[PDB]
Amino acid sequence: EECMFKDTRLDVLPPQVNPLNAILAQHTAQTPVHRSLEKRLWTEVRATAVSE
Amino acid sequence: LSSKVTSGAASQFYPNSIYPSLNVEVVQNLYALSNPAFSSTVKDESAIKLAELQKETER
Repeated sequence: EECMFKDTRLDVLPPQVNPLNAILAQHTAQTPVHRSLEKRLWTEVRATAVSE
Repeated sequence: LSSKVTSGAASQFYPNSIYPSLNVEVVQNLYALSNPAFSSTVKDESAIKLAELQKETER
């Protein structure tokens, strides 16, 4: 009843959770493993492309 | 392919042969040439799950 005469903003703060972790997790859960290794190949070939 | 064999039969034909009739064989594996790349966070419910999935993939 006396909520107006208090300051509980410290008792209730916004969480520091990154939703990107849940997004990449759902992405890995949807993708297979051979595509992950393919993406490692895409990155390696992109590195050689930037090199040349 | 998995292995490479050698065969030195021509040592008998070599002139001034130091190794006549060299009836032995060398065998060498090939997994390096077949795969040269063989050598190679606060307890949230999300990042640890992501690490678990990444570890499963690498496993």
